[PDB]
Amino acid sequence: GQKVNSNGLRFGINKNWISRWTANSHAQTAKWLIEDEKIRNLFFVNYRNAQVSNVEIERTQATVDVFVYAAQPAFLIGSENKNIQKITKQIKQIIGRTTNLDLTINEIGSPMLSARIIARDLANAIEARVPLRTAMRQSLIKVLKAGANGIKVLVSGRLNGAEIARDKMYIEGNMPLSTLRADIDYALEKAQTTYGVIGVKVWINRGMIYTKGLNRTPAHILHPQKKQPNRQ
Amino acid sequence: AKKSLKVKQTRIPKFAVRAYTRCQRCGRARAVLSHFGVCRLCFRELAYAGAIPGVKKASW
Amino acid sequence: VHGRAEKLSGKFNAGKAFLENKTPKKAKGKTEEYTKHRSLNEL
Amino acid sequence: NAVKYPELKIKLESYDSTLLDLTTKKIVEVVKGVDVKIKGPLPLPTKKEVITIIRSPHVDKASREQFEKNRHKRLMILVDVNQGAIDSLKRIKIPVGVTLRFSK
Amino acid sequence: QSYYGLGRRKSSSAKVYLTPTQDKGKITVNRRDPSEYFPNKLVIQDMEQPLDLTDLKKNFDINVVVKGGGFTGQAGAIRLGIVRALLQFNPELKKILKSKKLTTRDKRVKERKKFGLYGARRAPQFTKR
Amino acid sequence: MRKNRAPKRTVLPDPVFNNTLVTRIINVIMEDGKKGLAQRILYGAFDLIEQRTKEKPLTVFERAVGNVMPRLELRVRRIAGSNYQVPTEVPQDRKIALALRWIAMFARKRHEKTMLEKIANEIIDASNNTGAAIKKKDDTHKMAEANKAFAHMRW
Amino acid sequence: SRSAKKGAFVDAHLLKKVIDMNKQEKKRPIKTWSRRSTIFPEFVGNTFAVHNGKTFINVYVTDDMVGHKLGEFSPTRNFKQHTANR
RNA sequence: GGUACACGAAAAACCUUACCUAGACUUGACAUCCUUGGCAAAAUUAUGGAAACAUAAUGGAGGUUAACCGAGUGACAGGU
RNA sequence: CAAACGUGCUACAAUGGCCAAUACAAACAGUCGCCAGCUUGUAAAAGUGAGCAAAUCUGUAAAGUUGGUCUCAGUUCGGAUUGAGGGCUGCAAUUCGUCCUCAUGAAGUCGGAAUCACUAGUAAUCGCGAAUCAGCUAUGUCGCGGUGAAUACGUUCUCG
RNA sequence: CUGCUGAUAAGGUCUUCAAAA
Ligand SMILES: [Mg+2]
Ligand SMILES: [Mg+2]
Ligand SMILES: [Mg+2]
Ligand SMILES: [Mg+2]
Ligand SMILES: [Mg+2]
Ligand SMILES: [Mg+2]
Ligand SMILES: [Mg+2]
Ligand SMILES: [Mg+2]
Ligand SMILES: [Mg+2]
Ligand SMILES: [Mg+2]
Ligand SMILES: [Mg+2]
Ligand SMILES: [Mg+2]
Ligand SMILES: [Mg+2]
Ligand SMILES: [Mg+2]
Ligand SMILES: [Mg+2]
Ligand SMILES: [Mg+2]
Ligand SMILES: [Mg+2]
Ligand SMILES: [Mg+2]
Ligand SMILES: [Zn+2]
Repeated sequence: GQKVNSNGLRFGINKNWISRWTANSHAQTAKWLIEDEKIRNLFFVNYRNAQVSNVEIERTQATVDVFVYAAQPAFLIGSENKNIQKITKQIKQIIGRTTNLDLTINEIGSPMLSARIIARDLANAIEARVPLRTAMRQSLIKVLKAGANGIKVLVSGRLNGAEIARDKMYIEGNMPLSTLRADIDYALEKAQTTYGVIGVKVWINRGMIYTKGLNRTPAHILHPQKKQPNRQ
Repeated sequence: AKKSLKVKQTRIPKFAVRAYTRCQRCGRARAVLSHFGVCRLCFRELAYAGAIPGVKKASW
Repeated sequence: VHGRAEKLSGKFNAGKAFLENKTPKKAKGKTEEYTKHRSLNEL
Repeated sequence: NAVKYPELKIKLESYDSTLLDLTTKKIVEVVKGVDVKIKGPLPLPTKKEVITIIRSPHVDKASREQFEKNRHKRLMILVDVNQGAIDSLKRIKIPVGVTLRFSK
Repeated sequence: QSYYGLGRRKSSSAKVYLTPTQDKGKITVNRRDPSEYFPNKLVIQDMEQPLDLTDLKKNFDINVVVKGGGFTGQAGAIRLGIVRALLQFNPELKKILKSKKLTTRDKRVKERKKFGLYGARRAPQFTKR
Repeated sequence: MRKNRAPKRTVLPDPVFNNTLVTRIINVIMEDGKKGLAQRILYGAFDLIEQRTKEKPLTVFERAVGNVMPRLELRVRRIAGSNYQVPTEVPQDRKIALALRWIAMFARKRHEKTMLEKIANEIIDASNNTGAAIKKKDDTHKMAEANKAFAHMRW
Repeated sequence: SRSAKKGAFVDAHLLKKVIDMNKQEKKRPIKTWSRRSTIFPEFVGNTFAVHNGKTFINVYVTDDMVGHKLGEFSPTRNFKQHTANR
């Protein structure tokens, strides 16, 4: 049957919030809730070739701070910091010139075990007419070789352009979805194929969190150094 | 007809009671949360994505 | 033997006076100020 | 010596609890490192808001889930602070989730 | 040498003060005659149940403070408070009180209403045709 | 298909006459969860019994319930057409419960004035083996005696 | 129902038209959509064409119809006879 | 059918509104790409008006065009 | 709108109707708001006008207890429908808002074949709050507390 | 421990593929 969202079930217990701010009134709460959505959607739908794993937003009465974790931040940086100013102006237009922007790019360590970029690669391969069995097999084998626990990939839709929708699942390793202690990262993406839309959902297991607390700690960004700038 | 209705909602009317609250992300008119300015079906998505700070699932 | 008339005519006089006395006093609000979230007063 | 601020009533509130405890710990540590008599970091009842949302897109109003948002609240009143404590308080950098309602 | 007891029931606290006296117990609830505080619907015997079978000839002066609940909940709270204060005087009553189980919190509280249900456990009418 | 026997809650002794049956019949005449109202009804009826019979109300009540209290129960068991009944001996607890239930049901139907007097007169009438609960007990007893043959087969 | 201090209500475009057509001798039907306007004493003697929703039904006001709403003397839906289902 | 019927709809007098009648509009109420200037859009007061919209007014925050205000312009926007 | 079904509210009543005095909650919400007190009014409410950005101020607890009256009747039950006078919101209340007062007083006296929910603070019952909301016969939805039961011998039968 | 217990319009998806990594 239907299952609750893996991220939503674990939020507020073993996962911190992607946007951390306290608005003044109900009128401002909607504007701030929509502007952050616009910024995140921008960073995800465009500038996709940089493998942006996640973007967090942190706002005060008047100051906006953006933390963009990316696997290949060279594409965000551009040639001698060219596209950086373009995305800065895009964000400033999105929120407002009256505020102070503190954009900060962060190179994410051990990218392979991140469901967002795994799903994005899956969707890109699907859209590029790559055969599905080979695509999922190579993604699963590279994810496992990255040194993580089980990964479950569900790819549904008009499969290979067929007129009857199917679904194909590959679980390889233990994926306890009912357990709350487990560190399960879940992402979902849409491959826009010439025959319609394909939905790819990737669950990845990254061990068990044996330290009680609302995170306040990096999650698989720490194995190598996670120090990139563009801030003040 | 949805784009015209969204634009008309943003535009101020000539009477005060003419004004209604639509969702800001989507354009749904009914079942809009004035605390968040977002309809129920987009509030669920934002809460499951972690966008709204402090909105955790309730156990009572 | 009034046959309605007088009372409703007085009501109509009040209504016509209101219509002729309409003033564009359009507004939207009530209490003002005291809208902030405070801080360390300089951080 | 001067005071210039009698009965500084700091009020803290946040959607998160543990961050609030940590911020209160840092505040009390600094204010005891300076010569100020803290009344005490007491807690106040937490205002909990519950929103009920139908899961389904179209029908089945019976199947509906719930969400909560808690505004944890703490109180802390300082008797006499003086510049010697105010200047040190200027450099606290309270995290964004915490909210101050200083009342002087 | 006074004794203090704290009972609770159905979200209704009680603070019972037992004072040694030999001029009739003169039970008193929240500075008011119990016959006037309670509906006097013989619920008085409910709170006297642990103070009847053992003794009240010891003429304990009773100082009761109750804030919350209805009246049956308040009576249960002061019963538990009287028992718990009695545990501070000649603990030999502890065995006899435990025997008939007047020294355990009742633990019964009102359940929370559930969505899709007309109450804690009631369900809507079901039609098949 | 349950294979579990239900627990039993305490009956509680009555705090006036120290007779559990008084509390049981209070709970039986309970309606809308009004313990005070039920207790008032019972105690007013007992005072009217004092005023009329000039005897002990608890003794009169016991004499009424013991006389109304049945012996046999007929359990419906359908096989092919209609139902053939089965006489079975009842436990004492269910015996008392049925007696009290019949007493209350036939008390809340009599033609008289306030339910106080209604139930009081019903009790005094059942104390002398002449009443409506008496007729009910007689009917079930006669039906069981008629269908004594099928007592051997129960299920 | 309607408050006292507020009084009655007319759109005042109907009122201006009524005043003009009353000062003019050769009156003709006044085509109005304002069903919310109440029939003022000065309205008496004129004939109005109220928008029932589809067409303009003609109503001749009298010294008696004074007080009610202008569209109250015209309908909006019509039902006259059912048909047997079976 | 169970698994629809105080369900979508956690609010239909106007709006909502997607329906009917009628009065009006056409790269359009909204958006991008291009050749091109910004020395506006609002809001409100008059007359015609059922109101849309028209003819005249204060010609407006600003920042030299940033956003937006335009002309030309065909790809097109738009569709509950 | 000739009709039919589903889900609910109100009743057919002395375990009650009306009147007076009066005790005991939890949770939640609030600066175009919550509105204390006072004056006016038979009342909805109006005016004045503090307090509260809230464990501080506001949102009357009702069933329950006592007393008075009705005395088993289509009634001091029941409130539908209907006429009139007013209040509030709103440009605007006729189609199509709700509230108050006055007046009228349908059916209905426990509901056929047949069915529903429930295993303790549960059913039953009494109030309070919030969401969407200028306003709303939401009697709906989501929550909170007060009083508070009866029964389970057993799987022969019935549905899954 | 043997009551009674009858019927259900027509045509239809759904495996593309291992060549291989
Ligand atoms: Mg659309
Ligand atoms: Mg509205
Ligand atoms: Mg209900
Ligand atoms: Mg049925
Ligand atoms: Mg409409
Ligand atoms: Mg200029
Ligand atoms: Mg220029
Ligand atoms: Mg009475
Ligand atoms: Mg106080
Ligand atoms: Mg008052
Ligand atoms: Mg009474
Ligand atoms: Mg009749
Ligand atoms: Mg009546
Ligand atoms: Mg009306
Ligand atoms: Mg009768
Ligand atoms: Mg069970
Ligand atoms: Mg047969
Ligand atoms: Mg045949
Ligand atoms: Zn939405």
